[PDB]
Amino acid sequence: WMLKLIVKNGYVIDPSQNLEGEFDILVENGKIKKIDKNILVPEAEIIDAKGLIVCPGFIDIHVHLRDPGQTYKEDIESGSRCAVAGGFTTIVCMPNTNPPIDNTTVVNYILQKSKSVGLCRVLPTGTITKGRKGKEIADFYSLKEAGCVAFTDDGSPVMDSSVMRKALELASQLGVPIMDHCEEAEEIQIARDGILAQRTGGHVHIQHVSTKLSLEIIEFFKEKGVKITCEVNPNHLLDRLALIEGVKRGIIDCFATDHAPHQTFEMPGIIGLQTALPSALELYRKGIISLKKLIEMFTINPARIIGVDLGTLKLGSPADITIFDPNKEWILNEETNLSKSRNTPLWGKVLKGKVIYTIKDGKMVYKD
Ligand SMILES: [Zn+2]
Repeated sequence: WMLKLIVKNGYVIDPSQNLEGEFDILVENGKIKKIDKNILVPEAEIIDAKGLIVCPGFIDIHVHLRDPGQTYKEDIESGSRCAVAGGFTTIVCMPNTNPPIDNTTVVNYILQKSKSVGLCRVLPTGTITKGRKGKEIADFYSLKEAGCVAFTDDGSPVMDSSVMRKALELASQLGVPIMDHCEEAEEIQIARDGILAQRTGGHVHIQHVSTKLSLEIIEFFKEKGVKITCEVNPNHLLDRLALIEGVKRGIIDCFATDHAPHQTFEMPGIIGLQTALPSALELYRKGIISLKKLIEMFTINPARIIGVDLGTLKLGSPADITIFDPNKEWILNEETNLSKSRNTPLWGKVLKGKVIYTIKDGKMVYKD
């Protein structure tokens, strides 16, 4: 027990604050006390981050932890392990559990398991409808009391478009976002949500986008000031061409893995938490985005979507810090796979860029 951590000698990047440079970080009592050149204080753990990139803990707003219900595919513990090894200090879990996250009991189980694992923050989402069934609007006042940070029906989508409408109405008084899509229909669903979003004032977040029209559609509503955001999974990216384009223009707000543990295979998609970064770094290596923007899409933008004050290194914030070497080579296989599943096309490829430390509330929760 010392209360004090110094991360010396790394390149700090904090897009939230426009901060970039060779700084040291003083961490004190869970929280960030100082950023400055050349720091030394008695009574502190030093971490030599020379050569490495130091930035806010990544946040991922789209993960399937499969818990309860399908914990052979994955569960809160192995999911949290994946997460911290991939530089994530907060993951948002989706409600297509069994039983589904539609009552406080399940919320409360998920928070409890979470505190016991100890590794990263898990924030619950609630379903939009009771039992995700499609008919009745769920109890938002109480699920948000209990700790839910978004509502979604993940893998049934509200076709009944006046349900979706009530969802956005209530979402907007409670100040939480509605998430949609997963599994010309895509474009029509996105335009419906945008239209419905502007009328209601509610924030809609689009979870899958696959075509140039959809991006243009979202981009249209965004310039009209509609509160509509979207994500792309960076393991996807290797018109798939226009997705790369929309990351460029800044139309896609954040990366989110849509970590999707499967045991049989033969939409369904793929595990992702441990490979997101080397993935996203490929775009940086081919010059599609800078390092600032790539960190932006893992930190502050996702933070802003689910409205939590994370993803910064503001003096005060919780010391949620990721430290990575963008140049280190490693291979996802049995040796290094921390997921209970195995389902990603990246298995056995050489990936480039590995997280070296993950710090949450000032405690080390992962070390290489
Ligand atoms: Zn999903």
